[PDB]
Amino acid sequence: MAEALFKEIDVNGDGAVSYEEVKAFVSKKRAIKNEQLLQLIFKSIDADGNGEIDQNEFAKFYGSIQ
Repeated sequence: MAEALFKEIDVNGDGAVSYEEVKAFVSKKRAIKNEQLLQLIFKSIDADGNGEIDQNEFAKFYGSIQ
C-alpha cells in the first residue's frame, strides 16, 4: 500500500531496485522514455545511490518529500 509496492515489484526477491528497475516500474503504467528524469530520480529515490535503492532506503524515502 505504501512501501510494499517496492518489494512487490522486486520479483527477484532482492529488495533492491536499480535505475533500470525504476524506469521499468513506471514503464508498466505507460511509455515514457526519460533519460534525465531517470538519472535524477534514480539518485533521488536512492538514499545512498549504491547501484540501486534498497527496501530500507526506499521505505525511509517514501513520504520523505516533506
